[PDB]
Amino acid sequence: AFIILDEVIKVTNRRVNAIEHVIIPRTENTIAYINSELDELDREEFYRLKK
Amino acid sequence: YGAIYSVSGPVVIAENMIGCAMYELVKVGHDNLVGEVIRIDGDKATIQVYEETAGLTVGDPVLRTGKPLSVELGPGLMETIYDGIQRPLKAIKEESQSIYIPRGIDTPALDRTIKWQFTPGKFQVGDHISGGDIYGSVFENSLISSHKILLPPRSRGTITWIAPAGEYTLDEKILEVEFDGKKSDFTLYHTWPVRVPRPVTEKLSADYPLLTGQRVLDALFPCVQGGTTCIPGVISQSLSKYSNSDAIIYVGCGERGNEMAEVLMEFPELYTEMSGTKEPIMKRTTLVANTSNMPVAAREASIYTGITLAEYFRDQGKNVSMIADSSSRWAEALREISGRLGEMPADQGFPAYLGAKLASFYERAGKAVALGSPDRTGSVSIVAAVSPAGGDFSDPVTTATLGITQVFWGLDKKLAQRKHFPSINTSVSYSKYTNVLNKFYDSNYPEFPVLRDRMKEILSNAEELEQVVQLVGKSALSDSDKITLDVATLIKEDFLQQNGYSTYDAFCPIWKTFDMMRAFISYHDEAQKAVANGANWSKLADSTGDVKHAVSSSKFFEPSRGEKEVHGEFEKLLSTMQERFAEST
Amino acid sequence: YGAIYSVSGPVVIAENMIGCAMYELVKVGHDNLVGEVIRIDGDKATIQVYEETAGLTVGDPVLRTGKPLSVELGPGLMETIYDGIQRPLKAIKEESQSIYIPRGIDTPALDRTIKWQFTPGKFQVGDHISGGDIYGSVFENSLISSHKILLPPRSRGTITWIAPAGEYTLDEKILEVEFDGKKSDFTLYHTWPVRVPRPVTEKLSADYPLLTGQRVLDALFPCVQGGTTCIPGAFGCGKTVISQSLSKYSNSDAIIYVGCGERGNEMAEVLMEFPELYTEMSGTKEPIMKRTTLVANTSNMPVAAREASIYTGITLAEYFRDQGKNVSMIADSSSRWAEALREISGRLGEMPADQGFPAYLGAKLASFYERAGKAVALGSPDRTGSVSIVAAVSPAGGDFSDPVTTATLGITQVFWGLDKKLAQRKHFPSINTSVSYSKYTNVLNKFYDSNYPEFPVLRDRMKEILSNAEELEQVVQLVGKSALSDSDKITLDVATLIKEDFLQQNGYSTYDAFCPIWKTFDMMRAFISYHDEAQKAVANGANWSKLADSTGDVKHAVSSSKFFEPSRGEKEVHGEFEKLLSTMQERFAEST
Amino acid sequence: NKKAVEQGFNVKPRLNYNTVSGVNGPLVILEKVKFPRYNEIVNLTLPDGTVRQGQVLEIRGDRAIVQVFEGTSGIDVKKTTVEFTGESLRIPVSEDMLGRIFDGSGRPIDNGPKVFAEDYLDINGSPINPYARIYPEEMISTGVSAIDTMNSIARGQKIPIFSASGLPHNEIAAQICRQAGLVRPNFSIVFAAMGVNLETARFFKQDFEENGSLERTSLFLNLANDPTIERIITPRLALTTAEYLAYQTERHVLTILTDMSSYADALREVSAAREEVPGRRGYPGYMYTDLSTIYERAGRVEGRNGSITQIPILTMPNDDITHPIPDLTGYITEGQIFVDRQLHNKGIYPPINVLPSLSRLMKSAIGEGMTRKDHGDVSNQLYAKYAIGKDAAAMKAVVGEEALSIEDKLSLEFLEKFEKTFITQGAYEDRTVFESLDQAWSLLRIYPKEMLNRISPKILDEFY
Amino acid sequence: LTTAEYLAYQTERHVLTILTDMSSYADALREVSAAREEVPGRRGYPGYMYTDLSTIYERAGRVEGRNGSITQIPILTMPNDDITHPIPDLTGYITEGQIFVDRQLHNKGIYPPINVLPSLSRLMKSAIGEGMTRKDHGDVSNQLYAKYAIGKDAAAMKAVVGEEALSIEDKLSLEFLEKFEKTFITQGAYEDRTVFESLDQAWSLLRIYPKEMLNRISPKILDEFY
Amino acid sequence: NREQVFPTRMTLGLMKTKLKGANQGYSLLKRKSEALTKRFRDITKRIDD
Ligand SMILES: Nc1ncnc2c1ncn2[C@@H]1O[C@H](COP(=O)(O)OP(=O)(O)OP(=O)(O)O)[C@@H](O)[C@H]1O
Ligand SMILES: [Mg+2]
Repeated sequence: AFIILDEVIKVTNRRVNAIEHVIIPRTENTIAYINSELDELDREEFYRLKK
Repeated sequence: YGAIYSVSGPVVIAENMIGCAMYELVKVGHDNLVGEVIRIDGDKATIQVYEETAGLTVGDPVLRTGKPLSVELGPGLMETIYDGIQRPLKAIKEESQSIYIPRGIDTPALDRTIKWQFTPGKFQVGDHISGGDIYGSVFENSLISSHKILLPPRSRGTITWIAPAGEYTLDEKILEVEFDGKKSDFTLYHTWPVRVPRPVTEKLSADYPLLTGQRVLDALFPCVQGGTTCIPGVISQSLSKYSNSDAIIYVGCGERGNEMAEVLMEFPELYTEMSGTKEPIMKRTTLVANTSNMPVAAREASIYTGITLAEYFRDQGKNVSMIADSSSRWAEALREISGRLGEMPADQGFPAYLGAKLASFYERAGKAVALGSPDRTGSVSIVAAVSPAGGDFSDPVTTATLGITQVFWGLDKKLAQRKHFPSINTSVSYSKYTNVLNKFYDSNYPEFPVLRDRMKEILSNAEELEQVVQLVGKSALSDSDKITLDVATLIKEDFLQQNGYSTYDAFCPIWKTFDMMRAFISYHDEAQKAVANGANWSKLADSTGDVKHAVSSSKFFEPSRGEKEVHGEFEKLLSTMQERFAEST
Repeated sequence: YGAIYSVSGPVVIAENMIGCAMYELVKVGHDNLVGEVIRIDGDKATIQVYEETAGLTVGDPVLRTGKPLSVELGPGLMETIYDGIQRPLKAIKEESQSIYIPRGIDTPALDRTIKWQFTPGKFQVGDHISGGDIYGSVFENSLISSHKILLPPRSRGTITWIAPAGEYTLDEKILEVEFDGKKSDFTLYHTWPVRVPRPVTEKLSADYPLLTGQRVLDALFPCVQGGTTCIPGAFGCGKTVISQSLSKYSNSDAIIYVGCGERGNEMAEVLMEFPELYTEMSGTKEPIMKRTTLVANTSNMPVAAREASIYTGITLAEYFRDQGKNVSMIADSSSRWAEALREISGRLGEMPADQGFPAYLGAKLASFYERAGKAVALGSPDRTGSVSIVAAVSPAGGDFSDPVTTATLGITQVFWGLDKKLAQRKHFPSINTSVSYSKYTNVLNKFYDSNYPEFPVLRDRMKEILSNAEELEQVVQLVGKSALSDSDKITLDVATLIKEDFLQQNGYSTYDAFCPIWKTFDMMRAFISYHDEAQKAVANGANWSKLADSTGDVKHAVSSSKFFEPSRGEKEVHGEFEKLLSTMQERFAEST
Repeated sequence: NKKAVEQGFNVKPRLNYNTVSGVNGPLVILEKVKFPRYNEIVNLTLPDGTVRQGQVLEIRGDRAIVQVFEGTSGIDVKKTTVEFTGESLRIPVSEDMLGRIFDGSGRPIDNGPKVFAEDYLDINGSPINPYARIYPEEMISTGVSAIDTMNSIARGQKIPIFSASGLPHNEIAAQICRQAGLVRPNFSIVFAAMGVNLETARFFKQDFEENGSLERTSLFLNLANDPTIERIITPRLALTTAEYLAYQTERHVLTILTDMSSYADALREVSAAREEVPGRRGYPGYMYTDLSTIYERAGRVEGRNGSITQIPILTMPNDDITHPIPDLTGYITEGQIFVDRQLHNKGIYPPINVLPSLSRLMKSAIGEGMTRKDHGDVSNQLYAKYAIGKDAAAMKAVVGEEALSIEDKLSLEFLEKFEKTFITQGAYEDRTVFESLDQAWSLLRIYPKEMLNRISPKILDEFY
Repeated sequence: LTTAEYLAYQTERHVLTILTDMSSYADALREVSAAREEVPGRRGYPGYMYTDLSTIYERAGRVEGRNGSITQIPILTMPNDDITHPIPDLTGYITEGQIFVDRQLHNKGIYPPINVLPSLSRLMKSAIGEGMTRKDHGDVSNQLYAKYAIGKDAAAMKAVVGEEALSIEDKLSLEFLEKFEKTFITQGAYEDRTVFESLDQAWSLLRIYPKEMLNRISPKILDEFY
Repeated sequence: NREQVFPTRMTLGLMKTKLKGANQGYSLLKRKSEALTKRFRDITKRIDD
């Protein structure tokens, strides 16, 4: 039971560290890039309407 | 007087109006609505009327003020609540006897009926006079005495006639200055364009510290007089009274009207908890209060009016601390004006000049020798609440504020939820004025920078120890790490968590802060020495529980006595702690 | 002669010019600035001047030349540097004695004083000559010898008189052609509008590879002689170095290096270094500079001239193609050409379309990239040339979603994508092997089966190894490498070796400045044989850790194979490689 | 001798236009103008008597569109008089400018006299002929190990400094100025301030005075208080001064262009004031051309010993390379020195992140005659192993430190001893390029000889 | 708002206006603005939408001279359930506090689908006082919010770590969450609950805990009410 | 360092949902790791005994 719990805890801690360090910066950067891209599209539409 | 030619929303075009300067305020309509000229196309001059533009007819006269958006600087500012464009709300209510602001109300921003006891200065008739030179003094209030009257900065010439001492109305002529023709008569008040900064002889480095009263903000993240400061937005009340600034320019009141009402009620109610027994806090603080119902131009120019008032008070040599609140609301007003003007968005819909205007506004603040004789020095400290948008520091206004402002105090939501005060996050907050403040610290309190660096290192080690205790068992930590964690916990409990509600630690002075710093440093050094000597951590804690209790009570010690009485108590506590630590070994 | 009415930026709406044609070349201002008409609104005619507009007064005369922007093809182009509108920078410097380019310099596009040895062709008096036919050749330099003189396209008739062999200048008459009773006098040079592609008899499907000299470009994503190529990537990725290396070490007969928006220091580096380098072509060691001309229009030069630079370069490439040579145009920034187009469009007032780039940007890029291709020259004698356009796109913000990059990917056939992650950490060429593609791998099977039959199979094996390792690294980076199989570990190790040794090439190192096709094929064979031997040995039962410990020497020998200098020759380098495989096979059998 | 003087003795009366067809934003439109030029600087005299200076930007038939540098506020149609100088903006340039402090518009704020001009040079300048431009191949021993071993700077290089708002870019840029010198045996610094705060400007002034460089610096201070339109012309003035002092005076010049993010913000404000294209993130479509007009004025030229090196200091908004200002600046310039917020927070000075940093003039000026023969291989190996160490650190954070292999552990150790001993350097300590190469060789000697695959084997045998 | 101003200030009575479909009002403002040849703002809405909504909102509030009041409950309709939408953003800026109706709550049960985790009132401390309503209101509301957050955490944690492994403070919190989303929040569309009755029910839910578990409530309130 | 997602409003909402789910999973898995670590410490003590 101790060995199985050690393996499970190692896998879970690796999963938490992976989730945070990889995914959360990755998804946050994707959100920022998407917001920037739609902001650029809105700015282009605004410029066309101003013209 | 011109005539209205076109009205399309708050965009009034006035024809047969030649001679209107750029950005010159005008009196639009028969109700004397105020508006600024945003573009000229010959006779026509497009005007952004501040108030509601409904009911404006074609041919309504448009009077020309002849000056841009300006603030009426002079005696009578201190105990007054103003709007964004300096509308005297108190006198407006008194005159109108109504809860509303009548459209195009022309109540002068300064009381023209009150009589001021004028005392002429050293300047006499026939003497050459320069801009900003003091030619008289006026007793305005008890807390703010000797309201020095200044010549308008652009004015120059020689003094032709100066009125003698006495009680004079604010509209009566006081000084006639001749310069290629005696075409200048100066009263006790002068107008200055709000956007145009008040000139100074020479801007000086900001060296003397701004004593906010709070131990955390006065020790770990200090601010200097004439320096800019940032707050995410207790601190506002502390700067209002505990700050040693001779004047306060509150330009906040928030976007919410309820917040404005609360601020207006609290400021007059609060007294001078700092030095000064019987003096209202409002006796030196001018409230530039603007709600969201106020005109968007007024909301955008509230901070500019406040900073111009602060520079006027600085030109008299007074240290001023202009507490700015709802900078997010100001940025929203600026974005609204940009969208009204059709200006191209730059970042998240904000205008392209947001960073430039913010940088110029923060560069207005600074210690500088006032223009004209006698040589005098003033300071304009800015403490602007950044108010991050959506709870995150991603707004362009927030980014610019953190980029130009030198101090960020970083109130923490988690720390506030933990019932901590002032709940300043020591890991996010910072202060770039330590290098300059090292001069004053060497002059007065030599060991204070070293002690502050020691606490910064202690806090970093405490964060590391907390991470270690979260990762693995707490008991696995070394004796030195445990001692450092305990010392940091005691520091957070006593030094940093000093609540201002209790009169014992309502406003910790710089000497009391240095005494607490020395006590904490001595306790940490004694603990480290005991750990190095090989003594058990538990035994050392059991022996030095009395020393820890004395250190904790040092924070609760009343600073009313002051002088060497507080210093003498710290010396006894330090000696007792050293003796107790040595006896334990 | 018109007058200037409005000057706003690089565009000049000149009034009083009824009769001006579209894209007709004009002379705006007292200094005779070079400009092209874009719009004609009545007597007004908007002009994009190709020079600096500062100092143009309302009322300045504007001459109407009557002819479009015309490059001056002919002998003397090969070893020169041009200003975008074909102004020799050497001549400008010599005439002005200043380090600057004066506004309105009207130096001839080709040196007129230089006398060229002329050798008449097979044509003589009375032979009916057609457009594009070769009626003679001139000795230009040691490398580009017999710079064949072509009859201008759309010029046709019977030869009345031909100049005998001797020495001639460009202004001297060389030929007289009679068409419908009207005699036409032809010189060594001839003008051609840059907008219109030079005609060819019939374009052909390109089949011979363009040996770039870079390992990854030559092996994984090959390019043929006569196909468009795209090189997107942010600053510092390696587009300029890839372009310069291709120009230095390509198998092309001539280079048309076009820099639009590129720094002047890159031009200075090329002018300084190309004469130092030498080529083994033509049976002798001759400088690279003798067969490459440069169209230099830097970023601080007038905005409107970038389009003129692109078109002048592509027309020079088309001329040397009609001469039957294998030319490869190198546009340094099609993105900067597009940014010039965007600036002109914004100053004019057209609809921004996407990102502000004009709506005709895609069509203009498609036409420019369609100028390229292998083709049979227009006239007899029959000879075949090719133009390979390898243009470096510069996306804004380092994202391949820019309109210029999207249009270029839509129109070109070879896409050498560059990743800034590999641009950093000094992993040049920073080619992104996942997104990059080459559509000439199918057609190149003929050349591969003719010369290196195992090249396509080895390239496919390396590509699938790289893909498997990409998947393995992706899964490992989130789930660790404590559960991988032995085969997975072998794949990861071999692909890391490939990235560190084979794919990465130090173009500024003597051993890896130019890896030829045979060396690249041999090293692919070495790496693939290493991977196969490791896989077989482990499948036999050997633990991968112990196998790596025992075969570290073989791994080092494989990874250090790049240091074999190709200057030793094919025989010497291949001899060492054959011993490398034999030793590696032995060191994998003894260990197992 | 010099025949350019004789053209000076020629008085040219200038028209005084009282006609203003209208003012909108920062642009004032004039009417009935007699033959307007396209960039001629004009002097608007406001009704209050203060004289703004503007330059025309579009000139239709008998109509001119002036943008004033000090803003249009206070301009009236009836009373403003515009005086058409008839020539584009021309800074008065003399050799005595070395040692002076000017303003954003070129006015001397040094409380001294107006510069006794030796020649009037247009601020816009002219492009340098690529044939007449020499490739800079002379290294500069900037003292900093990162900028001398991994991002070596040539004499004519225009390598900027990328940093965020709070990073010590000014501290690093001042270190380069006081330590700039050739590897194989003084620079005349030209400092341009665009929108920097008073503390930064005073710090630069005091640092130059302390190091004694103030006798060879011509500062162009344009603080945040200064008008936001003349941030455009301030770098033009600085680069005209540098172009003179180099190509006509034979002085090696450092050009410091601080807060180029502020300059580009001013450019974006000017563009959005008109109906110009928004490019990306609101910046003008011609921002590449304007930044090129700024940067490309550096370099060495044929026949003239003077050289100009540009060290522009940028301010990335979110510390992002993908932002238009750093992206276009790295596209135009010949490298960048990336100052890392992560390294600064960790405690490293200089906090230079070498992976985003680049020096395109390293290929030349790094070799067997200019620097040590191992320089290029050492630098390439250092980048390779430092990136491998960063990847290993990320993998350590993800899957614990135990899962890393021997190579990853060696990479972590190398990264620790590289950031802590090699990149880290005292603010006033300068290291010879050979000492920096020796330290780099020690860091590589951490690794075994086999794993160094970027070192040519002859160099590896000779220098290990 | 004009009728409210009349009643409250010229009649001295309390109003509590309830404006419905501020999204519909914003769309109407969009059409009125675009009819005057004006460029749309960020999400098509006019740039001065902040000023217009500020007028409409700040038309409410108390005054010193008069004994009346104007409370406001502008009920928005968030498009695509996005808070970053301009109408919700500007309304949150101008107004103080916010009440959220949750799609998950609506699917799970019946009126009102109001979730308390993202919904808060900024001037709550003034309304929940000692003389007005009851002196335990603030402590009870804070305790309920904290235990609802813990109940949501425990409901998420049950499927992760098994029901048995949850602590006592998590099992009790899950039971409280069930009885909270099913009995306290769950209210009939026609039944009226006074503030005192609602606080009594809140205490009835809070009594499933040991007296030591309730930490946010003051000890005096715990001794007097629990 | 960003997901290869085409910029769109639907994509933005999907990525916000993914971020919320990732944060929730991070918190839940950290709490599960803490519980299993307490159980593992108890198991280690029991194993020694
Ligand atoms: N194949 C290579 N071998 C060695 N070093 C290289 C190679 N490619 C690039 N580099 C290095 O990386 C730098 C990248 O500069 P380069 O001129 O290639 O940039 P770029 O992507 O073309 O930029 P820009 O868009 O600004 O023109 C070179 O100056 C050189 O130091
Ligand atoms: Mg390039």
